[PDB]
Amino acid sequence: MNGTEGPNFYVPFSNKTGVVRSPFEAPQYYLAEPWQFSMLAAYMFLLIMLGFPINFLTLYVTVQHKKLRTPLNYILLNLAVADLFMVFGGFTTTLYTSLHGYFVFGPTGCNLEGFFATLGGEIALWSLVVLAIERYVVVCKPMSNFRFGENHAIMGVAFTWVMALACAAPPLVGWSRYIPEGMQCSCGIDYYTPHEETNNESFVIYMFVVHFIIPLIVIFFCYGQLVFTVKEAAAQQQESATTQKAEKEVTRMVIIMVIAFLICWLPYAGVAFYIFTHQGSDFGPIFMTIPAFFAKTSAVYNPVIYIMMNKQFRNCMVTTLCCGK
Amino acid sequence: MNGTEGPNFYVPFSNKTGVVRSPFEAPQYYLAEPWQFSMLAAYMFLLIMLGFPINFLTLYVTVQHKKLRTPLNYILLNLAVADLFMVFGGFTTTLYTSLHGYFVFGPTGCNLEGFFATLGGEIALWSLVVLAIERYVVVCKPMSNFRFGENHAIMGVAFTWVMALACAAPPLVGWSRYIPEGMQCSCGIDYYTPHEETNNESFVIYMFVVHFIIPLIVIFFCYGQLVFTVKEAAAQQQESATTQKAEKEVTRMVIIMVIAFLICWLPYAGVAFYIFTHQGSDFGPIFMTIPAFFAKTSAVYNPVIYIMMNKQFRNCMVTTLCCGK
Repeated sequence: MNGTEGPNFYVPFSNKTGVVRSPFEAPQYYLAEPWQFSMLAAYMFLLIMLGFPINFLTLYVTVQHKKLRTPLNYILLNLAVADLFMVFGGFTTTLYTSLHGYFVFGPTGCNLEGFFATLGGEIALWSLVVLAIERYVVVCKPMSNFRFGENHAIMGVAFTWVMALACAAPPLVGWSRYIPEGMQCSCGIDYYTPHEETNNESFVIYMFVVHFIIPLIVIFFCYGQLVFTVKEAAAQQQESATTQKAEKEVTRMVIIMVIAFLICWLPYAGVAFYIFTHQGSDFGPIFMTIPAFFAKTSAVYNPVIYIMMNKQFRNCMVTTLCCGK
Repeated sequence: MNGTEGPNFYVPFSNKTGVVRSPFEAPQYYLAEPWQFSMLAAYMFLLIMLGFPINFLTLYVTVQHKKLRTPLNYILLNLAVADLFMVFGGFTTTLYTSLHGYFVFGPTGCNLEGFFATLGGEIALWSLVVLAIERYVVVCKPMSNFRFGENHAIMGVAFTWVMALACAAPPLVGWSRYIPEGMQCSCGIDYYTPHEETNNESFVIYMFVVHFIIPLIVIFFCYGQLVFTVKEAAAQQQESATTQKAEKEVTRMVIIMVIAFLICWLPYAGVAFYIFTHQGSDFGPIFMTIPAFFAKTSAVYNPVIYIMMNKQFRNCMVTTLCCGK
């Protein structure tokens, strides 16, 4: 056959060889050599360290600074909160799996793995819509006295949260499940089999048609309505105003932001298409594993772009660095 | 017997078991389980990342800043140079060894490993003497118009360099050798055997009695002559002068610096004593391996203490961070 099947695992290699044994108990050096295995482990601790201290620093900075209550501060504060939950309940069990080659917890650890991965991805993707609509408002001006505060901004964060605890949880109860992908070292969603028992096919369609292309195209047509008035050909300040210069700053920032997110997240499910619709001829392990694990660096590069161009936020950073001036 | 012997390796485990085979070709999961092995690999990439970018940043900072030509800038610039050479020609082959369990290069890679380890340690240890004598001069005042510049400071860096290329090189030619220690994953100097063929015993004595205790006690008696006039019980500025306040700043900094170096480097050869003089009863693997690899974090925490208290150097850092102001 064109792979290998199990009740909680799918090795992407033919069991006609007669070597596939218990993967959640045994290591899996016979699917792939241990050199790229240890490479992936090191590449995970990479993001663990590069996340933790900058995250805690940005948390304490925005905790101390009662000067910036523009809602983007709130957005990248609660994104940082979700990323704290991610780095605690996320990469540590993946690194233990890459340490031993399997969840010693068994499917319990695999269920713990995806409990924050797709959740964090969902927050990081849908949160950029809430600011996109804001930028469109400040550019097109349907109102005159409108601005976002304690009764226009936190509602969008609650939107992202209530979809986060409605898009990440449903596989936990049996409408979907978790199955190891990649080198069978990362638990996600199946594309290898229909598996009508847990109702995955309708679940996979319900996930893709709701969460992937629709907010994507709302973002693209917000960008399809953000090339006329304010110009990407930047020369210097004072196009219209100084707060509008800050608008232009955040505009170019979010353009490069969503472009980086595109470059990251395109092949992640671009290969899942080929695995889902077209199964039966054959497929490759490097064909799928590499582009999916390209995208595990997503939230870690969200604070640094906020350091890149935001001027006075960087002033807050460099002031409260030594906690002096 | 009380261990296991070879022509280029010494497994710290009895070969009466009848399992010791080629270590430089085979992995060594049968000496110790692979969990702490992968732990050590991750703990190496830890220091690799935590070294590289801060090192390049400090290099370019001191390259741009023609404002601070006080010699401590030169000292921690050329220490950073030696650390660039270290992180290039050092931890990468150790991480490859921890990736595969052995030098694929064979003894060539093991010889490449120690070519910068003891060299970097020698520079980091002896360089702190050159500033210690300086602080003692500024505290005791034998002269009146004396200060360190382009003809008093670089001579000390040349001292450290000419001992660096006289203390690290001699094992390369046959007066000593390199042999894997720890989990047999780190090449250093033997304490398990006399091995009179390559003349190690006289070499080990010549190393310890010259490089370890003598500069150590010169440092301690410089500290034995640095508790009377300027006081560690600090209250605020203006004890004598503002440049003398900078002297007090660097004084407390170097006190904590050498104390941290003491805490790091004490057991590293404190266990080598027990292995060298007392061999024949038995010894433990955790007895030696843990305290030696505690000390592999030495140079990486040298820039951050320079960030800790140095005020205007930190001003140079935060100014040239964005390359503006």
